Amino acid sequence: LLRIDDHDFSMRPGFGGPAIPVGVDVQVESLDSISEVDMDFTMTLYLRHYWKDERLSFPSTNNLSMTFDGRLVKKIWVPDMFFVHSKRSFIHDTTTDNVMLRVQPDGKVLYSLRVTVTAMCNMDFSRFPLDTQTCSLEIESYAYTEDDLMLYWKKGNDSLKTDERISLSQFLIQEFHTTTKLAFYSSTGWYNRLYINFTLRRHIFFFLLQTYFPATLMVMLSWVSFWIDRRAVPARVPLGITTVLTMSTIITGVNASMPRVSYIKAVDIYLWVSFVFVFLSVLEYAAVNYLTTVQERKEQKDTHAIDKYSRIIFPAAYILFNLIYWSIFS
Amino acid sequence: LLRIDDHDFSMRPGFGGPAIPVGVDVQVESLDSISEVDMDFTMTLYLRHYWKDERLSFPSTNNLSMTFDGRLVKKIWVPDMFFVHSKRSFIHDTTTDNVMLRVQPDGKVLYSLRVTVTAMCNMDFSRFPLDTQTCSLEIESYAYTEDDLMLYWKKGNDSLKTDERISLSQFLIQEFHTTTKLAFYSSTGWYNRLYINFTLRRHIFFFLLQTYFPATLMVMLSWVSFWIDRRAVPARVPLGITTVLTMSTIITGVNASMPRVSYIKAVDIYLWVSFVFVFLSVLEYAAVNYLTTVQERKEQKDTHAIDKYSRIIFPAAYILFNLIYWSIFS
Amino acid sequence: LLRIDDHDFSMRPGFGGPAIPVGVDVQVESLDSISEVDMDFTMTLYLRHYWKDERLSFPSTNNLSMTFDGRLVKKIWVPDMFFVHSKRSFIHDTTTDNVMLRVQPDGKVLYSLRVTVTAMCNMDFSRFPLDTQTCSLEIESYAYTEDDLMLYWKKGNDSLKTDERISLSQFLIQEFHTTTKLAFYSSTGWYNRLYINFTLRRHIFFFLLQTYFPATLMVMLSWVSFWIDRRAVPARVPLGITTVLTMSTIITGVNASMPRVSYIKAVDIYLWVSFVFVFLSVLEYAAVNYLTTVQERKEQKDTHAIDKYSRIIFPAAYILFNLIYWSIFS
Amino acid sequence: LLRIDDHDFSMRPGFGGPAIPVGVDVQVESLDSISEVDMDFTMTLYLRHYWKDERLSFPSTNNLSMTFDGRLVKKIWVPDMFFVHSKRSFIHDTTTDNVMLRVQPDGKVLYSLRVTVTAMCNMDFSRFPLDTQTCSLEIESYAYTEDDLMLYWKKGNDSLKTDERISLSQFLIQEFHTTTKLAFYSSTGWYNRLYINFTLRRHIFFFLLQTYFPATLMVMLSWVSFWIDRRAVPARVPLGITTVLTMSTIITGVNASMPRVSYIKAVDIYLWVSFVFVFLSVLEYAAVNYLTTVQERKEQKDTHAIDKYSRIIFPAAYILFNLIYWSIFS
Amino acid sequence: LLRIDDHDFSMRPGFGGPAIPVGVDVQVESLDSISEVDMDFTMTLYLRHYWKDERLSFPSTNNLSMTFDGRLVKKIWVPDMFFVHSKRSFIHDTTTDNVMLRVQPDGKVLYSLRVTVTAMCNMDFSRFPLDTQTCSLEIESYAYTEDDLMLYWKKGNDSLKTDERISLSQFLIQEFHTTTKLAFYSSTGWYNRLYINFTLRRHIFFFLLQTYFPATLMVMLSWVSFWIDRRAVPARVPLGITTVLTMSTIITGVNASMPRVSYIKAVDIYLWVSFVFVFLSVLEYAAVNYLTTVQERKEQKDTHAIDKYSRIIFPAAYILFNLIYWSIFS
Ligand SMILES: *[C@@H]1O[C@H](CO)[C@@H](O)[C@H](O)[C@H]1NC(C)=O
Ligand SMILES: *[C@@H]1O[C@H](CO)[C@@H](O)[C@H](O)[C@H]1NC(C)=O
Ligand SMILES: *[C@@H]1O[C@H](CO)[C@@H](O)[C@H](O)[C@H]1NC(C)=O
Ligand SMILES: *[C@@H]1O[C@H](CO)[C@@H](O)[C@H](O)[C@H]1NC(C)=O
Ligand SMILES: *[C@@H]1O[C@H](CO)[C@@H](O)[C@H](O)[C@H]1NC(C)=O
Ligand SMILES: CCCCCCCC
Ligand SMILES: CCCCCCCC
Ligand SMILES: CCCCCCCC
Ligand SMILES: CCCCCCCC
Ligand SMILES: CCCCCCCC
Ligand SMILES: NCc1cc(=O)[nH]o1
Ligand SMILES: NCc1cc(=O)[nH]o1
Ligand SMILES: NCc1cc(=O)[nH]o1
Ligand SMILES: NCc1cc(=O)[nH]o1
Ligand SMILES: NCc1cc(=O)[nH]o1
Ligand SMILES: CCCCCC
Ligand SMILES: CCCCCC
Ligand SMILES: CCCCCC
Ligand SMILES: CCCCCC
Ligand SMILES: CCCCCC
Repeated sequence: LLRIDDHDFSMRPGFGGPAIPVGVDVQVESLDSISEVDMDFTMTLYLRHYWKDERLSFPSTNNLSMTFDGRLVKKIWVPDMFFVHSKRSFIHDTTTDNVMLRVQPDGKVLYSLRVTVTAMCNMDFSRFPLDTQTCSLEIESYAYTEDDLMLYWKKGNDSLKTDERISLSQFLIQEFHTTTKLAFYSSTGWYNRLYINFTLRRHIFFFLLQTYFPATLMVMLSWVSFWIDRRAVPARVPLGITTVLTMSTIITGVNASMPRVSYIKAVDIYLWVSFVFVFLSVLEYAAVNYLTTVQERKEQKDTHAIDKYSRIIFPAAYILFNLIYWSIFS
Repeated sequence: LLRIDDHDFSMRPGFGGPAIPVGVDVQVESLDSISEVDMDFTMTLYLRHYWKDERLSFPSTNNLSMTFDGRLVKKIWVPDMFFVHSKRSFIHDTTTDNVMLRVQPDGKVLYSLRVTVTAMCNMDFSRFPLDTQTCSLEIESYAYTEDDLMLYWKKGNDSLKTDERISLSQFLIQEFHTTTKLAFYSSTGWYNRLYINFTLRRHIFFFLLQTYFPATLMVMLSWVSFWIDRRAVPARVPLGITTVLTMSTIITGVNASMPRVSYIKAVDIYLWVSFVFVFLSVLEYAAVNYLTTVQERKEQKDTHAIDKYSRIIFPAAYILFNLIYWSIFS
Repeated sequence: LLRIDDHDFSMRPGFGGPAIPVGVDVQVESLDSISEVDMDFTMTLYLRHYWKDERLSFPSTNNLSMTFDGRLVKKIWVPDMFFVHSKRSFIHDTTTDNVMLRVQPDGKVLYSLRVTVTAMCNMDFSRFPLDTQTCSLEIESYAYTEDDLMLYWKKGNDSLKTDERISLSQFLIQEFHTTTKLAFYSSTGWYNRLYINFTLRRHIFFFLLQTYFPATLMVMLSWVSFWIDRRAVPARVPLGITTVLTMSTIITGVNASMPRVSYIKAVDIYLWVSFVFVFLSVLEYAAVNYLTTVQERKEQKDTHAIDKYSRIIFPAAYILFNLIYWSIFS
Repeated sequence: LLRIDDHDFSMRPGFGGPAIPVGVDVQVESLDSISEVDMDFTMTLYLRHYWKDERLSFPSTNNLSMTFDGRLVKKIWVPDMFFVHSKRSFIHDTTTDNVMLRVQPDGKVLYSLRVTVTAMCNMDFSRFPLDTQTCSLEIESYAYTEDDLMLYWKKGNDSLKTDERISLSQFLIQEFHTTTKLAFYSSTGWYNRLYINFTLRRHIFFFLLQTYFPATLMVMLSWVSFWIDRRAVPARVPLGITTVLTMSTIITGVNASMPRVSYIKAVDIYLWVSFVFVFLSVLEYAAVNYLTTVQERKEQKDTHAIDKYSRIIFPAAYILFNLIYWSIFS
Repeated sequence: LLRIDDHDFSMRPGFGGPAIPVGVDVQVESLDSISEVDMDFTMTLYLRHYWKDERLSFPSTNNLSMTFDGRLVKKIWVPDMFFVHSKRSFIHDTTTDNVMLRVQPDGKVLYSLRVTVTAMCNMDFSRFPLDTQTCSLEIESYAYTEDDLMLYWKKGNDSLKTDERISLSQFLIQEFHTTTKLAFYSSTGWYNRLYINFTLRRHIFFFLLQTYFPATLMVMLSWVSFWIDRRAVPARVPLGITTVLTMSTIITGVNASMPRVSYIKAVDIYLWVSFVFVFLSVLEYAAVNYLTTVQERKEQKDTHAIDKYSRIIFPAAYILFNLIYWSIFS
């Protein structure tokens, strides 16, 4: 039917003349996974192209598009859009190459693909786990410049669609929108680009329950030593060192759960402040015991004031620190 | 034999006319693995197709189907069914492409494949480990719409078969059934879909033995401190902090075994309630010791009632909590 | 030399007539690895085929087989045997496709391959680590039924060979033998199958040394508390709780080493019985202390009998449990 | 247009004559990851080639370069540069082979590629985590020697470009520069090589906070035992052993975080010196207790001098060690 | 130039006659990694072949070898050497197939490849970590027997070269040499083989520092209990159980670092002997306390001799065990 053998398809339509417009339509299917260590995300989507080529015109009276088996792609001219800043990608081939080709009698062509793309996304972990991340996906032509191929969205803001089943266990996805920008390369010239933007928000309940509660509980447990009688040395001494050991074990367990190795985080600040409080509580009893021993030795030849002042100083200081910490990071 | 070279197979049979019916028969072989972190399952199955094409008719007197070496698939028209919402898939090729082709003299064609499909499945972990999960697999044509290709099960409910060796170590599989639905796409039209549904149930003995028994044992061990004489401070004090440390180690060990990071679970509720009970038991002795010291100091210038009331309050409260917890989640 | 271009190889020899016998010879090279979580094993083997085809006859006077470069496989008819219940497989291609083809002047053909096959194998872990496992590998034709292709071993029991270097670090391999069975499919008919069977036995020294010795040592250490004077409360109390903590740490460490998550095992029974013994030993001293305190309070207004009876009850009970456990599982 | 079918492209231009100059231009896109265990890095870059071939000349009046669909690469002569000391590499093929081809009327050809390369890099971990690492990437022709192909940078130092988004979470990248060297092979001759060099610096805050602070805190906690009265044996004895246990747990936790298994590191020196200090502190109290017991036994038939001297010796020794350690490694 | 189309290359040179000699030259580039669990190593090397074929002769006056683009390999006869006992292998294809072809006017042909080979190697872990391992790589023809193809090293011992950058972080590589052997197969005949041998030695400092030092330190710490006064029961009792717990934690940490699961090792012997010593030290104090209590009870109605004898017995026994252990394993 088509006069494929009568023309050479190694050259774009309108070779040597003005640029050929190409439209893009995208439908996002699902998001597979997000890796924070490698800073990338995986997305599966449908890609569509629109253009006109008079060399594919065939005589017909129905004036309706006809579907071909997709094996003609290797013989006709096809746009070569590629994903920028991508690490790995492939096209599904079960049970065959997922390629759709529709040609109208007047020469309008529709081309579709189903691809999986992995792209990088820089993340900021300063406000972890309260941080908010933004990522984007870029589409650009490889060989043809702006003077030979024009790339634009088919229907503007209506060219992007999202499946209702898109969801993530640890993140909340919202605010899908599209924008365009012009890029420049030193050795080749100017190219057009297409962007797909979205915003990710992290759930806070799990991190709070797993991290902040044990530290506060351990601090309150360490606060108990201020009320036991100072004469019970074999009871006062082991409590502080056991609290230190338990805090060390908690810190060791928390670190192995989530690897970041980037910079300081608010969770580390909280944990180290709690550790410093525990250390000061441990030193306080040693100071009290030394003073009591010196006083008894001097007397030889009532509750101590240090404990009474500590019982007021420590809780107020911890409350002030909590208020400052939850006001700085909101 | 077949007049392959005398016809063009780039167009479907009955091109430009009514839709061509296609039948589907599926036999499930085995299930490989199920991942809860990525929410997907792997399945190996046999796929079969039925259709009629007069272009493949050959003269014969036996009126019986004949088998070909499968190399004719690349030359004749073949349906292009694909699996929806799939992450990765492939066709086995050992020692060759597992493709079967049978053509009857009147033009009836049988086509078979052996594929492995990985598909996503959303899971709810609110009732873990008592939760029950349901998953499904979807089959749909890619290029041809409803007006060009009709997809239906060959024998209705009898078109699905399961191997007797299908089993899972951690899950129980039951209730295989099939259903059909019609789907719509904005930019292409309507398509038919086929569904394969099954239900998964989780075994409870392992989780119970590994999680609930140690917590109850630790709570009962912490309950021992209510009977030791209050004068044995170097014996009463270390017991509570050691119980707290042991509970913390148990919680740390349990968390690393199964990662979910989705939302609150009943196991977390049980563990944190046990931790709160241990913390209250620790604080009770400190309160008793402070009251006893104050009483002795006042007297200077019998079993305490707090222990007697605690010996009754704590076990009854824990029994009530256990009854409520096992009645809410059944 | 061969008249390949003068014949059509899309049809089997003797098309439309009786079945064509095919012989199979197998030589096992090595076993790569065995996974208990996924229940599969990896094997590398040589596969050979024997059949006769008069279309490949060439005139010769030496009456000896000649070797070809293997590129003729894509042009001539080749059997399409596939491995049943396999997960993944491939053919080595370094530095080229490992294919051997030998054709005798009278038309006898030899075909060889070198493949790696991963196949599933159900395992029973009830008697772990004393369990014994059996696995098998299946070979079957895909497209041709029994009425078109007959599959049998070339020399019966002598058709299987094993390399002398086959060994496993954790398993003992023995009793290689072959057997045949006939299989049926509802939608296609009957097919022949070939089986390769072997038996695996697990080494016991490592598991014994790593698991059973620490539990017995901890039980014997907990038994020490029965001889210390009851008046040393700050020495008797911490010992039991420290033993409980050590046993909990040991149980946590053992579980992370080997994941099964299938059902109860004998190791779990042993560990939980040891834990129950430790718990009872802990409760015994609390009961003794309460009774002694009550007796002293009554007296105010010699070794206790409980310890004397426990010193006899506990070791005898543990010995009886050990005898029962090692008699049930042999 | 091009007279591809009129010439044989199995031979290089100017076959049998002088060498054909080839220019190279490289633009680095991003760095994916760096592995210290396997000592390799991953890089994604654009590769460009420049050469002249009169066989591709076509008549034109615009005197401007024209772009082809890239399918002509398989038919024309193309340089075969390969990356030396590479482990794995591939060319992206989504949605098609990322190949650009531009031919001017006079025969000048531009060829571009987009590849991902993994290359080895030896690292020195003696000064970890203060170490500084240097890596390089090598490009060399495979088949053609120096007498047949000349390789050089197109514009010298200006032939290398770097993207502004290149960054690493754990490393700082700086000082990109290029250099050339001549290599020799015994069995083939001489070849030219191209180098891309960069320097990596490691961030120190995370390692300091995670490693050095706990050790100093534990040493200072162990220093507390010098001030408690010597008569409190049940308080002095457990403190040292608990400090030893906590230090052992810290060392165990630190080792599992970062695997090197190469040689001694400064962190190990610091940790073992701290452990030795803790061990000496433990032994000091035992010596003091033995001397006090002997003195009391002799007397039967004031603060001890050992503690007074230790209170001065230990902090000064630790400060001296810290100064020496931070002066040796700067 | 070459008369490729005038000859059939499906048959080896000298078909039906004497064997055709083939030379092999190998240059090792680097070793990637060594896995002890799977018992295999990865190697990257250059492979070269030498043979003569009069069918490739071309008229020339320079009498010098000419280089071709490597695309002629698919059309001419090429040897099919394969690696025996290999698990996986591939040929690098960036930016193209790394194949070199040189043909002299008289018909001498040079063929080169760049491959990565993974091969198994049985290891003995009885003397770990003092063990020494030896591995080898095997090269053999697949289809052609000895009567059709002769395989030998081109220059004997000088046919093997090693890069100066070959190194391993955990192993020392030395003594590269080559040898040949003749192999036999029951169903095909005799074949020649080529071997590449090397020896690996393990570094001892890391294992010593990480394993043997903590055990000796813990034993010496447990030895402290022999000097404290027997009347300090709340100080003597916790020390032994805490030492046992610390030793158990150390053993748990060491095991998770290196998995072998093969047989008993010397490190396990050392650790279990240390554990037995600690257990005996724990039991000694219990025996002493029981004897002292019985003596006091008898008296009612000086240092004990057991401690005095233990202070001599234990260190001498440990020194004797150390001498025996370091003399048996040298
Ligand atoms: C389309 O969306 C873009 C980005 O979301 C926005 O800037 C623009 O105003 C929108 N256009 C209309 C017509 O609403
Ligand atoms: C077939 O099965 C479906 C779903 O299981 C059910 O709704 C339907 O009633 C069944 N049909 C018959 C005829 O039993
Ligand atoms: C061959 O082996 C099978 C299975 O091992 C056995 O049943 C059969 O008796 C053997 N045949 C002979 C002839 O020994
Ligand atoms: C170019 O850079 C190299 C290496 O960085 C340097 O040696 C050389 O001097 C530079 N050349 C010029 C002209 O600056
Ligand atoms: C070559 O090396 C082999 C093995 O290393 C050795 O046996 C042989 O003697 C050597 N030959 C010569 C001539 O040195
Ligand atoms: C159940 C979550 C508790 C979080 C407490 C946070 C205290 C700062
Ligand atoms: C052997 C399983 C014991 C489960 C106990 C559960 C108590 C709530
Ligand atoms: C060295 C192995 C000891 C195993 C002891 C088993 C006791 C039941
Ligand atoms: C917050 C980092 C503290 C580092 C202390 C280092 C002491 C040598
Ligand atoms: C720094 C290594 C110490 C090794 C001590 C070994 C004692 C047997
Ligand atoms: N992104 C387009 C392009 C062309 C090129 O040579 N490098 O990048
Ligand atoms: N699922 C069918 C289809 C066609 C298309 O363009 N997108 O999806
Ligand atoms: N195992 C043979 C076969 C054929 C088929 O259609 N399904 O299985
Ligand atoms: N690196 C070039 C080359 C050629 C060869 O045979 N070995 O290396
Ligand atoms: N290693 C050569 C060979 C040939 C065969 O059939 N099996 O092995
Ligand atoms: C940079 C914050 C460090 C806090 C140490 C207590
Ligand atoms: C949301 C449940 C929290 C329980 C804390 C004790
Ligand atoms: C089913 C066995 C449980 C044992 C608990 C002590
Ligand atoms: C080689 C340094 C060892 C240090 C041991 C304290
Ligand atoms: C086989 C050696 C065992 C050692 C147990 C102490």
